Amino acid sequence: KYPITDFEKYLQDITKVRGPMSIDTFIKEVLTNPKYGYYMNKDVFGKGGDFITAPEVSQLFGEMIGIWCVATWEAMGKPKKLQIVEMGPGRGTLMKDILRSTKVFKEFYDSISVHLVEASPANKKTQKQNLLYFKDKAINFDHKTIGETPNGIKVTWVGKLEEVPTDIPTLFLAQEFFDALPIHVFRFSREKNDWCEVLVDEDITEHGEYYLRFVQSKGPTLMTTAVKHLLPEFGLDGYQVELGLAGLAISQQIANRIDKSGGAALIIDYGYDKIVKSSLQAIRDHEFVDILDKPGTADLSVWVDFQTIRKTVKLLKNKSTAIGPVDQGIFLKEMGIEHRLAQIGRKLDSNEKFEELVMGYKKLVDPKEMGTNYKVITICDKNITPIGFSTSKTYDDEDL
Ligand SMILES: Nc1ncnc2c1ncn2[C@@H]1O[C@H](CSCC[C@H](N)C(=O)O)[C@@H](O)[C@H]1O
Repeated sequence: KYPITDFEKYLQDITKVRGPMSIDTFIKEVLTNPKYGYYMNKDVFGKGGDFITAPEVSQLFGEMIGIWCVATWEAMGKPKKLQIVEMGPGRGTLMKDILRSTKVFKEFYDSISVHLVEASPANKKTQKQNLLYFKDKAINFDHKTIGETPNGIKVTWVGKLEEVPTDIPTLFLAQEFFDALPIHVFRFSREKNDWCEVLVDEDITEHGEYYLRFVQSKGPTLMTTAVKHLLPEFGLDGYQVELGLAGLAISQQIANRIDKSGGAALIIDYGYDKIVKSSLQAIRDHEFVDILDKPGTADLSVWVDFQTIRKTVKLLKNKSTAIGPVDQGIFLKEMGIEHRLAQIGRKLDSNEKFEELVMGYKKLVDPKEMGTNYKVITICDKNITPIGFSTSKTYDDEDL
């Protein structure tokens, strides 16, 4: 029943002055608020720790993504200068594997610089410690936003995608980035015969279980109207959908960058090839808990709607398209992960470590693990056929 947290008073205050906030604003606050945000504040004080993600399972993952970067660079026409952008790099482990594994491709390696987009100073710090070669001391950690890898590759940190240079061919990597973006939640009302938005308000009822509560907008909000052409037209009463508008905006930026200067994006996450009705989850101490249970104290994740991403891109009607999704297992095998598995494994010649390597491979590709839950979609030029998407479906209805 009790008691009220510092963050729940700040969030209850927003609702008093501005009225009930969106799920989007709510998640934006819980994750990215200074000083209460789940990222930046707490669960770090070092290299995170709780980062159990695909790159952290196996160098195999990073190496396959690296082969993809090189193969895609080849299909683009071996541009002399190439940007590699990672959205939400985490510890930097994925990027570290890529830069380690792609060094042998001399021509490729000489054309690349890296741009990491990252909002958390703590994750920024971990990424830099890792990845960077420090030649002299007396580095000012935040003011100097650029550094150099031990192999001389240039890495620049930025807070938003918008700050990355434009008019240079660019690869974009987003791995467990989209599931941490804010979403809006919409619900159909027969009474209004229109969509309403689920909002977060005060809870000052008698038996108010958590201080905050899920309310519903009266009329259709700005956001409902803005996205109405992506919401199902057919609506039973109370029918409810999540939409990651933050991610759609990012998808549009990427699609347009590719349209202007060329490139390709690789978006990897757990999600569905359909609109997602309900997925927003809050985990804490290895248990699922209520989204409104001490907000800030639990990690909020979403399952990614790959379908709306794809449509949203295509709806720009320029040189970019979106191909996918395909299952992570199918993608990784199609990139040659089993060849690398046996190449790396042959070198280990320690049998207990070999089993370690295989188990991480199984986690990545086996359907009962990450193999099917995780999926891959690409944003790219219509003219340049992507690498690793031979199993992608053709969506004849959406292609006009
Ligand atoms: N709105 C936003 N803009 C930029 N970075 C963000 C963001 N929201 C979250 N992030 C960052 O994205 C990452 C999400 S966690 C995923 C980390 C890494 N990809 C891995 O596989 O382990 C974190 O580094 C977090 O700080």
